[PDB]
Amino acid sequence: VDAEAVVQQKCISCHGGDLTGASAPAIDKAGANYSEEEILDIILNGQGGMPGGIAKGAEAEAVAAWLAEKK
Ligand code: HEC
Repeated sequence: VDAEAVVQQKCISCHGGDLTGASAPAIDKAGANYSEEEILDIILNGQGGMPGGIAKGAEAEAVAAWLAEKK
């Protein structure tokens, strides 16, 4: 699953187009701040106001890895 496409259609909804942090904090650099493990769990689980489980399996895996790679 195209990680950037996922993020660019599942996360930008709150994080904003560039993931610079609109209705949610900036995660374009979340790969710098946190590791794929952390991010993966957060995608699967949630964070604060984030519903979580927005992406799962290959979706969330691809997301987290790509996010780690975004850094
Ligand atoms: C709006 C309903 C959200 C969607 C859709 C996604 N996220 Fe999110 N995320 C959101 C918020 C508001 C927060 C922080 C808590 C708060 O209430 O302010 C987050 C947090 C994350 C984090 C951690 C960032 C941090 O806590 O500093 C990550 C790594 C993250 N979110 C990733 C992420 C991805 C990749 C999503 C799409 C699969 C996604 N989020 C959707 C709000 C929302």
